[PDB]
Amino acid sequence: SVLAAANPIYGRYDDLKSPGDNIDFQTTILSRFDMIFIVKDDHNEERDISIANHVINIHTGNANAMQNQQEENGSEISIEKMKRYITYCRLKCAPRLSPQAAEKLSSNFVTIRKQLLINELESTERSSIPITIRQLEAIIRITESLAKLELSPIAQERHVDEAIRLFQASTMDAASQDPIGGLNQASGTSLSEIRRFEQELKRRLPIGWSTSYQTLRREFVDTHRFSQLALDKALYALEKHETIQLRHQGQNIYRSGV
Amino acid sequence: PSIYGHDHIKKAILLMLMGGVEKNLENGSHLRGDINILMVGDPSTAKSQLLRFVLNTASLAIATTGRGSSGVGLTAAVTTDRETGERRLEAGAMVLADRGVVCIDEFDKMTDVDRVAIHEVMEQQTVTIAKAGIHTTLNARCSVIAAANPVFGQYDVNRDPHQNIALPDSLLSRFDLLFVVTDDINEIRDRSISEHVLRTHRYLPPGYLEGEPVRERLNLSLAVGEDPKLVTIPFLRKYVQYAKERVIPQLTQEAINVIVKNYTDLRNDDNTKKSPITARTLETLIRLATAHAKVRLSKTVNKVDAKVAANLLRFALLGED
Amino acid sequence: VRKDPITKEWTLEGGALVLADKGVCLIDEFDKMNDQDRTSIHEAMEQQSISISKAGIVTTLQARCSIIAAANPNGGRYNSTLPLAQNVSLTEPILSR
Amino acid sequence: RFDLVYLVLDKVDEKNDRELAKHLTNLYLEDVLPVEFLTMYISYAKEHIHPIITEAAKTELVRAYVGMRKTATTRQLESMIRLAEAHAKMKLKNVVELEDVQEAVRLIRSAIKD
Amino acid sequence: LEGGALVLADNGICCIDEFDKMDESDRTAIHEVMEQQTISISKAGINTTLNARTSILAAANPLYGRYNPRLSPLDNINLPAALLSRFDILFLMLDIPSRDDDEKLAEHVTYVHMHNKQPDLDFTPVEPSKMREYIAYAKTKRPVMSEAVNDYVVQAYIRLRQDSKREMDSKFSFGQATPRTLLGIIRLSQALAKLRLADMVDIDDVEEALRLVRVSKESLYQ
Ligand SMILES: Nc1ncnc2c1ncn2[C@@H]1O[C@H](COP(=O)(O)OP(=O)(O)OP(=O)(O)O)[C@@H](O)[C@H]1O
Ligand SMILES: [Mg+2]
Repeated sequence: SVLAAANPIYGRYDDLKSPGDNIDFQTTILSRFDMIFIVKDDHNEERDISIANHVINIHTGNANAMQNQQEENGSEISIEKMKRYITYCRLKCAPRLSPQAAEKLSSNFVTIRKQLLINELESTERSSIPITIRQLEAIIRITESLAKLELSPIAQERHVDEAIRLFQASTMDAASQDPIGGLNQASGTSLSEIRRFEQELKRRLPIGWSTSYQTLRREFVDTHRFSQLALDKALYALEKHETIQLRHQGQNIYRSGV
Repeated sequence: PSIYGHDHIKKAILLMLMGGVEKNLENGSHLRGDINILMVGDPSTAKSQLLRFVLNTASLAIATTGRGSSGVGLTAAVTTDRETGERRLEAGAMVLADRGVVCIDEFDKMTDVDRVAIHEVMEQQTVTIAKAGIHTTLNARCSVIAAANPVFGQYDVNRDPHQNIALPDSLLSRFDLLFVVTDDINEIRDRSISEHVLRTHRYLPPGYLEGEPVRERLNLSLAVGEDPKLVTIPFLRKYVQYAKERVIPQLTQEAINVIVKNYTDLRNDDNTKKSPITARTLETLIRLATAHAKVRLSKTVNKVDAKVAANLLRFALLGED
Repeated sequence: VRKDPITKEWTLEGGALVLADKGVCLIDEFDKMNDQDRTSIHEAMEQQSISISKAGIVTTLQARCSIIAAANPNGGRYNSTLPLAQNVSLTEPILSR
Repeated sequence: RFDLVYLVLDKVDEKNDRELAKHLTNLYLEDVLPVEFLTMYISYAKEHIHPIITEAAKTELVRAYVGMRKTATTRQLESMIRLAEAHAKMKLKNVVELEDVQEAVRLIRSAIKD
Repeated sequence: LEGGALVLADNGICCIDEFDKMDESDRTAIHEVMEQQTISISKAGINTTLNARTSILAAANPLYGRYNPRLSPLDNINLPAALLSRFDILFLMLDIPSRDDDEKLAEHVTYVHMHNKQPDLDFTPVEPSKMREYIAYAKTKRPVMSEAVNDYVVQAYIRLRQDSKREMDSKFSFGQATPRTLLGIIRLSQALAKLRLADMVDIDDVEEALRLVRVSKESLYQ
């Protein structure tokens, strides 16, 4: 098995630029990795204080005085015990899938492979992180690995859900970078239509009161101004923390600020 | 049977298994009877799982990887005989597979100095050694099946074919069939292929319980006694052996009439093929017709053989399927 | 990695960062340097070790060394009206260390 | 730094083309030149003879260089001196005079013409 | 002291296949043979010059595939202009698709596969030993020229040069004519005279040589 670590070009991910201009690994090598984790810093104050306290406890000697206790009680095991458990599990068990697990996995593969088509058609450029049959076999392997922990002789939907969630956290998150704006040929008319629609919406709707997506579609599209990409325009306006809020199961669109 | 689709490539492999008839001609020449196939395609397209199958099903097969091979390791190497004391030659991969097949993987990743040697073996089918006082010509008559990747990660349809493949033209001319395979996203294809793969991954060998790891050790018991329908693999091996050793078909006029019309139609057209068409396409039609004639267990080449060869080469060059 | 003249086996030989174990390595004109040569000290600056996998030798060495480097800014001179990232060519991975 | 630079030109001229082809074909047609005198004369002039410079060369050389400076670098004058002293070694002599410097300046200015 | 292949073939033919891929190290020898035909030898303290009079038959492969509507022949191949100028004759054989020619080519190729014998035709294959006997006998023969014959050569050359001054165009022709072309005209008339004739060369021999050279030159379009 291969465990690899690397940095992007320019050092940081530089979320302002395209994903293809940030990852120098070709599609040939990136298809052989079951899980890819893109790691970023969020610079939050609470997390920074928690990490600072955790790191200072390590240096001042307060680490060991805690750790042994948990390793004693019920929550941690030593390296040698975990090594012996790993070797016992690998030499004793080799689980198998159930008929319902295959049905749940096939639909997830179809969904995650459909999404890539819409993303590639919208961005009019090929995806840097690929989704292939190896990505289905990876989820199968993760399901069986999860089953291996409990020495279970069969893998079921309980393990399938966790494997799917891990795959969504690892690879689908990396694929779905969702660029706010790249100023490329894709959405070229949108470069002005975004401001046009923002002005039309902010003149129609004062700082109070709300509207609906149904009305904001029907009436603003009867004039043939539809672009099929306005789904994320509302979210981008929401990102300003003032223009748009979504409430009531996403039905209600509320004007909250300038 | 564990690969979903790729019917035409599987037909081409079968035609490779039953090679053509070699013609010895004056001036010390021979027309090659081997069929050489190249596969260029996108990542994860089951290119490498067919080479492994050819390794197992064929009578003689030698496996090679581009980056882990050398020119002196493919043709021959000068060594010494400890027992007697002379200096001798040791066979390489190409010459060890005489009347066999060589399966090369990651063919584009091979160094240039390495790629010249394979050229000569593909052209003359002979190796020339003129080193250390050993002047010899070695016979190497092998069929080549190869798999490669385009210059970029994936095949681009908005660029000319020669830009996509980094291989030179001289090397590319020596392959009978070049198959460009592409993975296209379609919901029905995904639903079928995912179902097939999930069905495959749920196979239990007889005599094993659920959750029992496979004991691929044999417990040191090497041997007990020391010496729609599908067909089983040993029967296929017997069929291929019998066809190769018992039938030698000869060409006929009415098949030539079909071959010439197909060649003339293909040459004079404005369709943009993934590979250029040249005077060596006729020899490919003849070889494919001879192979299909061998498949039928007949001593003559018929019109149906020419039609099948024409359909296969039209699919390969055009994709008109 | 060198072939031993006597034993005729591949062997490891030292370097600047290994000669200065528990010492100091000084690198003058640190910006007028190839990127491939500069990137070789990434492991030694933080993990304080060197890992080699060449010609059948798979080993990890130890380099507990401190680095004091001197460089020149872009244009030879520092522009006080610009941030640091536009006065040097080095990126974050080496500036953080 | 090359003392003399010559440009060889080939222009489509009927007279020149015919004259060249004529003697080329005459050479191919089958029907005042010493053989080894040159080698011995060259050796004699190179191994025994050493000329000198007189004021007659001074008067011509200085004014010739100045007239050329009426973009001639100082390399030009040291080129004229060498050519004049080499011509003096020919037509066997032991000293330079006006003829040698005139031939040298004519040669170096015909070089300038190209 | 081991001589090369160029030295080995004296009064013979050197067939250099795949001349495009051959390295400049051999290009030095090819350059020097056409100039003086006397190979200087390696620097292992022997200072030897060896006779290497030979004729050259080269086969070329155009750069990146086939002919290109790029106008310059120098663009089609890597070979320098100076190297190509020393060659007596250049032949371009471009593969142009024509519906008539493909039919006869396919029929000719397939007849050989059906029956191993070559297709019988009114053309008679002369016996090869007779080929060798006549070729050697012609080689032993020594022509001779006259003053009257070479006079028309001057007119031919001046007409060719007056064409070449305006022949400089976008696509056709390779540079301009050189006196080496005049030399090669006589050199080719030599062989055509040796073929059947003796003593003085016929005037129509020059016409035949000029026709062959002109067809080779016109092969640039074809
Ligand atoms: N059509 C298919 N049917 C079954 N399995 C497939 C198919 N296509 C791909 N796979 C699976 O994809 C995985 C990788 O396939 P393989 O190694 O043959 O790809 P490849 O073309 O050699 O890739 P690469 O370009 O990365 O070298 C295997 O687990 C294989 O079973
Ligand atoms: Mg592969």
